[PDB]
Amino acid sequence: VRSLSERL
Amino acid sequence: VRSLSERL
Amino acid sequence: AMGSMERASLIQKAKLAEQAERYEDMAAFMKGAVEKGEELSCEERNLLSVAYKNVVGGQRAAWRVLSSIEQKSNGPEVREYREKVETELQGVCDTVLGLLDSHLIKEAGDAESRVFYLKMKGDYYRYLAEVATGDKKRIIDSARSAYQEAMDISKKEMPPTNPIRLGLALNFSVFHYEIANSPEEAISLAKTTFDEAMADLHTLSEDSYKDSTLIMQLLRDNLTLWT
Amino acid sequence: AMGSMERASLIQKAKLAEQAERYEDMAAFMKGAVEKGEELSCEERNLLSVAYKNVVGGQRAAWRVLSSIEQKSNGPEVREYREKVETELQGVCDTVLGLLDSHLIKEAGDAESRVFYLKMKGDYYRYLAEVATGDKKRIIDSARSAYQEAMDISKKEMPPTNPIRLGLALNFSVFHYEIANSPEEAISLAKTTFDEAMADLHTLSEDSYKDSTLIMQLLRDNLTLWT
Ligand SMILES: N=C(N)c1cc(-c2ccccc2)c(CNC(=O)Cc2ccc3c(c2)OCO3)s1
Ligand SMILES: N=C(N)c1cc(-c2ccccc2)c(CNC(=O)Cc2ccc3c(c2)OCO3)s1
Ligand SMILES: [Mg+2]
Ligand SMILES: [Mg+2]
Repeated sequence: VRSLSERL
Repeated sequence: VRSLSERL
Repeated sequence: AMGSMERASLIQKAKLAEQAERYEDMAAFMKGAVEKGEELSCEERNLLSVAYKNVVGGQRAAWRVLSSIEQKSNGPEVREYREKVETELQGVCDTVLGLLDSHLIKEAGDAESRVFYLKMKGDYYRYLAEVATGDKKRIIDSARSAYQEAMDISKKEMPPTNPIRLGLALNFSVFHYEIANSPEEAISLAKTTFDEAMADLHTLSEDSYKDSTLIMQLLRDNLTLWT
Repeated sequence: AMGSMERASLIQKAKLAEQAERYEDMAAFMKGAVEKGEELSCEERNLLSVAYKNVVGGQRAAWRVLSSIEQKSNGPEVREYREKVETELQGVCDTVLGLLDSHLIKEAGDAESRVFYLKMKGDYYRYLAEVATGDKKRIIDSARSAYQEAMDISKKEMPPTNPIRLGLALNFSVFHYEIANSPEEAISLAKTTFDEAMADLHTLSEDSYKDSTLIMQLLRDNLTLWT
């Protein structure tokens, strides 16, 4: 699974 | 609430 | 802009655009395919419908948000932006209606294809009617006429469980309830459609049974909301 | 095309486009606002970021779908369509980078605004790096340089719980893990960021505490996935 980046 | 129309 | 791409490549790219959730691209590829001038297969008709339903669906959802904001406010910005979205929605509907009129409907001899396109005609006039005012009457009659012709063919040529016939009756019932201010006509059509389909389920394979019952569920949900 | 609209009207329309989930329109309105040449407020910076994040996010999701299909196939259609989406994604990233370079960054004197824009610069070079090959090295160094300058300012000028500082460190850690093949650097940055923020939570109001802990949760989720 892909890493989580900053969410809005 | 609105009526449901044909879904894909 | 799609005139230089092969028909088969446009169809393949429409399928890829669907998987990528790129519905504007999907619609452009399918418009290009229609403009090659050959009739469309069942699968291709469904690609066309899925693409434009998703494009206009996003526009309709945006228009409803903006119209709601505009109604509560009663500067020019909300009205101007609602008008911009409305014009774009009308342009998409006009594009679809133009493909149907030049020349999908007239070349559709089989009942399955002619009913499919006439239903689409009713649907896109219905979406125009949702944003029309006063002009509204003429758009409403155009939607009604297309749906009625589709209904007449479907009742003569298709079984009551056929998914196209069921989806047509569903959408015509929505037209009656939401557009034409005929809620009793909507309820009567939904009930008769549901009951006639129920009585024909015994003829269907397991796969067809699933197809038909899924649409019947939408008829029942509307009847619950309407009564 | 937005040059004739008032700055305040462009901002109001960006807010409406957000509510309508019309992110391409939102980005066009915010580009127009930036091109008026005035610095942006905190709220306006967030509108700019939300608009372009949503536009490029849809493009990145589509590119990943198409790239996956293309990798399994190894006709020209999948490659051609992936290339089309890739070119459009690169164009959006180039637009954002051009706004940052002409002239948002150079006019940003406050730490909050300069860090915000330098983080954005790192992010949009990171999105370019996701699709780049071999050229890839130069894009990676540009992302790294922007993120590092932002980090240096943020460590000198902001508390460890500041949401911009936390989101910067989060995204730089993702850069290290997913782009730069530096998973240990990613883990170290995420852990140190999390721990330093934890030790500063006692200084925050209930509202700020919620803001900071939400981003810290993403750091912890990545650490769980990475270890
Ligand atoms: N790419 C796509 N989107 C599709 C490709 C094909 C396809 C058609 C022919 C040959 C190959 C593919 C599709 C077939 N769908 C239908 O015919 C209508 C339908 C029937 C039952 C239902 C329903 C819809 O909804 C609730 O129950 S959809
Ligand atoms: N229209 C919009 N989208 C927004 C308008 C404003 C706004 C700003 C200033 C004045 C008025 C409005 C927004 C403020 N958001 C932030 O500053 C960042 C943030 C902080 C904590 C978080 C987080 C994000 O995610 C997880 O926890 S967002
Ligand atoms: Mg040919
Ligand atoms: Mg002015």
